Amino acid sequence: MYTFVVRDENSSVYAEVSRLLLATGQWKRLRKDNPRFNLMLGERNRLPFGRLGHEPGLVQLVNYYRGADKLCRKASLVKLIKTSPELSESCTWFPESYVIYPTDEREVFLAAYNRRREGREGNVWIAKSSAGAGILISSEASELLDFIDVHVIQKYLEKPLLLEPGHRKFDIRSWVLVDHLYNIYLYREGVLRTSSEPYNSANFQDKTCHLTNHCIQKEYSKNYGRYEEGNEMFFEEFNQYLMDALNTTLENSILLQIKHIIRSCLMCIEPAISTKHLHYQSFQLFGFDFMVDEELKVWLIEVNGAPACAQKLYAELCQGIVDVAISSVFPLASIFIKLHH
Amino acid sequence: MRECISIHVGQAGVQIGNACWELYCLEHGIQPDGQMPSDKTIGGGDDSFNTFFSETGAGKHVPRAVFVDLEPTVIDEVRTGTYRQLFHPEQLITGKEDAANNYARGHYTIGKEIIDLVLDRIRKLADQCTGLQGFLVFHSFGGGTGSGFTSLLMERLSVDYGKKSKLEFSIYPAPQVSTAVVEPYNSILTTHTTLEHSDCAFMVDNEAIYDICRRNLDIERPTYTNLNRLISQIVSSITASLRFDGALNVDLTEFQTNLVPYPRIHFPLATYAPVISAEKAYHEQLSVAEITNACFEPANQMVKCDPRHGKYMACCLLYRGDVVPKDVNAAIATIKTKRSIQFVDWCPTGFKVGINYQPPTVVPGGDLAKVQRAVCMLSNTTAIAEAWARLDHKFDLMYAKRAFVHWYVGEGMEEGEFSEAREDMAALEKDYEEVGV
Amino acid sequence: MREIVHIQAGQCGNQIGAKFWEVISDEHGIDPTGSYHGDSDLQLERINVYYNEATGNKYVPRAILVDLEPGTMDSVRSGPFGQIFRPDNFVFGQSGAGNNWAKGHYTEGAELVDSVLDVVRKESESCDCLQGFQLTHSLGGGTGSGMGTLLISKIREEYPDRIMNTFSVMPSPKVSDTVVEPYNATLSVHQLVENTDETYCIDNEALYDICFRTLKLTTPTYGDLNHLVSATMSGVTTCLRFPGQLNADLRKLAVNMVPFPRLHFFMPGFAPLTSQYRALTVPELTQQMFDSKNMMAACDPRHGRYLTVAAIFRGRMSMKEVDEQMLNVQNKNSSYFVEWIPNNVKTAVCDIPPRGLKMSATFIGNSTAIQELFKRISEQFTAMFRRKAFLHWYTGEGMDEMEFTEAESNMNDLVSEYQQYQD
Amino acid sequence: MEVIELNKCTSGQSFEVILKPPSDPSLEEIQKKLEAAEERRKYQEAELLKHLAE
Ligand SMILES: Nc1nc2c(ncn2[C@@H]2O[C@H](COP(=O)(O)OP(=O)(O)OP(=O)(O)O)[C@@H](O)[C@H]2O)c(=O)[nH]1
Ligand SMILES: Nc1ncnc2c1ncn2[C@@H]1O[C@H](COP(=O)(O)OP(=O)(O)CP(=O)(O)O)[C@@H](O)[C@H]1O
Ligand SMILES: Nc1nc2c(ncn2[C@@H]2O[C@H](COP(=O)(O)OP(=O)(O)O)[C@@H](O)[C@H]2O)c(=O)[nH]1
Ligand SMILES: [Ca+2]
Ligand SMILES: [Ca+2]
Ligand SMILES: [Ca+2]
Ligand SMILES: [Mg+2]
Ligand SMILES: [Mg+2]
Ligand SMILES: [Mg+2]
Repeated sequence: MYTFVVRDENSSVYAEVSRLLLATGQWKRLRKDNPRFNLMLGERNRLPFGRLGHEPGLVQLVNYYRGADKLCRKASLVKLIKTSPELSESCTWFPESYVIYPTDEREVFLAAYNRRREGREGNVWIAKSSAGAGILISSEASELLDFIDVHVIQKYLEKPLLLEPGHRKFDIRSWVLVDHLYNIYLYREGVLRTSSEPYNSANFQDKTCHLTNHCIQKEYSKNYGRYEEGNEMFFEEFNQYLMDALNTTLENSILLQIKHIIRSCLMCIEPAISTKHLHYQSFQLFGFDFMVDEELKVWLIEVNGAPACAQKLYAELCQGIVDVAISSVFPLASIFIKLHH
Repeated sequence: MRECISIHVGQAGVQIGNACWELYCLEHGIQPDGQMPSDKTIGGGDDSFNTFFSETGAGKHVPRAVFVDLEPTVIDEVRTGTYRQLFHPEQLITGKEDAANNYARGHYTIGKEIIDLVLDRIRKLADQCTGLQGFLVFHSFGGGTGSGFTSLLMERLSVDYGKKSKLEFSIYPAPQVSTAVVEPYNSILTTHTTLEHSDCAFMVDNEAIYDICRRNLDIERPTYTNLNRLISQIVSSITASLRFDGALNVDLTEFQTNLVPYPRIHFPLATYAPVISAEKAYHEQLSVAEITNACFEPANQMVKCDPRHGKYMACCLLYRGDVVPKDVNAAIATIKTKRSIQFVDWCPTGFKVGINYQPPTVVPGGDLAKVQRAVCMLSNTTAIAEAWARLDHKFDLMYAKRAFVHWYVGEGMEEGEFSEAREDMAALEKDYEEVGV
Repeated sequence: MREIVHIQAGQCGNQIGAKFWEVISDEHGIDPTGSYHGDSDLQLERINVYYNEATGNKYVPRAILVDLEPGTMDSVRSGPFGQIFRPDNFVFGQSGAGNNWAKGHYTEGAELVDSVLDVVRKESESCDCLQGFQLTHSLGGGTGSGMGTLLISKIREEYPDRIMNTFSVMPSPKVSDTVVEPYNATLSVHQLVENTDETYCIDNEALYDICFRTLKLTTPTYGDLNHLVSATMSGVTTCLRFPGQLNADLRKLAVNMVPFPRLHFFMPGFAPLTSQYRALTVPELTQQMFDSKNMMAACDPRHGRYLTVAAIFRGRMSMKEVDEQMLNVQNKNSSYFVEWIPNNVKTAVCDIPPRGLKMSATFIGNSTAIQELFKRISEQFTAMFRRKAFLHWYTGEGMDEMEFTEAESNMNDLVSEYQQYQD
Repeated sequence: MEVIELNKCTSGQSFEVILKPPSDPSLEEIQKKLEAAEERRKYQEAELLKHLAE
């Protein structure tokens, strides 16, 4: 029988994974501080990677990639994209971003700002960080810097794709699972976290229509759950909309770019986080968030290292985590799209 | 020329030292009776090999080494082994009863009674030296003598030889071969009192050597003989610069200068390649690029850890065999584009390279196959702090319940030395994190 | 040359001690006359730990036979290996102890203890470096229990820096000679708590159940019980008698097995136990070795937690498979091993197997479940002491009821100390 | 990639490659601690003998 430990009680994804492992009759849960475990569902912060893989006779597997924070942090992601030749400063699927401290890029951020200002081009930027629930969307550069006083300022996409009816904004969440062999598996099921308020490009102060966060829409939005249950549209409905409205499919217009973006980000950090020849193995579930503009071009917003799933999809995905990431290492007695590379 | 004195303390140190001196003789052409045909200066000289070997009028080359163990069974094997003729009785020091895996027993109780004798036997060897550099101290972390008596010896050496350098070869405890539950105690206790007296220490984790033996030599259940023959290869590659003509790491002071910019952070990581089994007739000889690339695989390190999640302060490459600088630079260039190698900002991103044309010598009948070229990388990376974390965690688990503490207090050690030693390790882990993250 | 001085006291102590010397003498190739006739140098490499080398190349056990009655020791001197013991090392009286701790400890025993110490001193003086002592005795009688613990106290006074190790047979109403055994056992256990570093708790109840349930012996005799003790004593002392790395001496064994000074009472185990030509696999040795039915203390290991464990495998077997099975046991049942003592299970392997077996395994466990043994004795003590029953046998020898009350409290404290580490 | 300080000899050579530039207790004090430990041992032994004398 296999053994595992749970060190993150707030994880709804792995709370379900733990519930599934026990139901198999072949896995046993130990105390959180018992070192003789086959599998660790580790804590979010300061996971002791240095103590893994030193137990004779135990193949040890952890549910986090040491070093994957570079991709799953606002400032880290921007630095990684600008400085990595594989992604390059000429990257076409990541909004123009700059790291601003309250090194620093204050002067380079203002240089590009002025260029847009003189060119009469739209000059709307968004300031955010990894310490949010708090964001500020302003068209004047002076307002952005004063608010910060680590943060990142990136170009706010002024021309998003708007779902009709509603004339509303949305973002696409994709769940990606990387196993110990560094196979990249894209969950076939995504979710569009849509705004129930019509997109108002005039006043960016009313964030109920500009921020597609599920929490913001459930508290600050007057039309929560009006068009779809929980402001969550799944791929079946979204694909049918693209066919009826835009005369295209989700696969061709959006999904190709998403799969391309997932490969580029994950392949970029593979040499730094791969556990191929390491004394312990790793897998991890990621939450990629994308924006789609009116030209049907996909933009990467951020990557989540400890994402939560949609209520309707917890069963399928969590079962998929056991089959692909856990049973592959500890066999007992496809819902994923394998992104080859 | 400046002499170097080797001191071997406890079972681990003695058996490892015996393996090293066996290899030294094979490398320098010294026969078991101490005779060296190639040495034309009979009964003296200031050649490079003289830093480790003295000479008698009869032409015998005697290791500048002292063996110390509180129990005679291990040192008695040296008195009757293949190289018994190399050493004279004054070099082998044994007691009646050991430290029973008790740091306090080796340091205080038994150490106080034999320290003056050991220093006397060391003083004799020093009197033969015209310009003593310092000492190389071999010992284990987990044994009562290797940990307890070594720290007392290191303290006294700083007193009697204030200006001399001292390097360590220390065996990190591994449960797969360990023989005591309290080895985390002894490891942290000896590291606390030895930290300020050691200029450079090369930690070898028995776990790493054990798995390298099982995986690369096909040994199902490696023994100390298997482990020590491999360890002596590593040690030989590290000391080769002191025993042969060259310009890199030519004296003990240079080890600290090239590998230890911060004094407390003086534990360089050792990586060795290639380790090939002798039980196969032919094996495709590895190139300079392949063995150099292997120096960045955790599976080849003397301590399992991930240098990718740390920072380098220095990095030396010690080649032995058919290697020319051109191939080294080409291999390094390729490795930089593929590997995650981050240095501290205040340090230059570079590699100090040493090449000895004589390929590695293998013990006839041993497990290691002869190779055309080998390399040992000495890199000072913060990633080695992972070994401190593992050790400190096990320490915390037992000491929270005061488990086994009475054995140490019963030998005259105060319970406060436990927390005092643990607090020093806490500052050590904090130093590594500040430097590397 | 790390010599051990052996002492056997009383009827039970001498009968089991004699069997122990018969067994290990065979393992080391020593015949009844002290002559060596073995085919392996391993038999002699550590022979000096238990044997003195006399003139003519004879090997004389470093053993002292003590008793307040001459009966049992006469049987030893007339036994199979009776001639191998040093005649001067037979120290005995004539009065006996009447299964009375007070007689062994305060009256009859005190009169004879000095002559025993004279022999102990003679043996110790000719030791290059004395490790310590091992005592075989029962706790339910008078001589082994009362005078045995008296000897231990005086040996400690004269050799305070040496290790004291005992094989102590615990009484059981199922294999009982008199009703006062709980009194004698309770008075002795406190002596052991203070004045020994290691004590193998051999429970006559466990020995009986094993002979009856497992070995299929309908009417077990003391001889049958002593067969198990001999095999267990040979197993737990293998690391002392043959070359090896783990627990090679008494002090290193204590350092590995005793995290707290008073909790030094071990549960021994042995495998196999066949009621016989079938070959035993390494997985089978490991599972049987850890099975409670193979324990000698009549305590359920699953009722407590293992503080430390020593395992010894004997015979030509797969050392790789041994590590695998040992790791398998700990990894599958990790909850029964305290998590605050990392890697508390140590394993040793010896090539020489016991007589009549291709391979075997001996188990030495420091489990908090041993409190069940002391609770059992404590309950039987109180059932009588609450009515002061049978106390006159003891007050007649000078003892006061307060000494019983204190022995009772000391026993309950020991039980409470085990209970605090079991949570 | 700069190669500096190349030293060549019959038995080998050494050099340095820069890929990128940067961005005790006295003998008396030891004796006292050893004697202090021995005194605590003597004290603990005397207490044992006192206990055994009672
Ligand atoms: N690599 C290697 N490790 C060894 C060897 N001998 C012992 N060890 C390790 O050393 C530790 C035990 O310390 P020892 O050196 O054997 O004990 P000691 O130094 O003699 O001190 P004492 O307690 O007095 O016996 C264990 O972790 C062993 O795994 C050896 O020959 N080679
Ligand atoms: N550059 C940009 N252009 C247009 N809209 C943007 C944008 N950056 C953020 N948004 C909007 O703001 C919302 C919140 O952004 P962000 O993902 O940075 O916050 P967050 O990390 O707190 C939510 P999550 O962790 O689920 O991704 C996004 O869903 C998106 O709708
Ligand atoms: N296992 C075993 N137990 C014994 C033997 N003889 C006596 N006992 C036990 O020891 C106790 C009696 O003590 P005994 O040794 O006869 O008293 P003593 O001679 O005064 O020390 C009782 O609990 C008996 O069950 C024996 O040969 N083997
Ligand atoms: Ca010469
Ligand atoms: Ca110094
Ligand atoms: Ca009388
Ligand atoms: Mg986020
Ligand atoms: Mg030793
Ligand atoms: Mg009787």
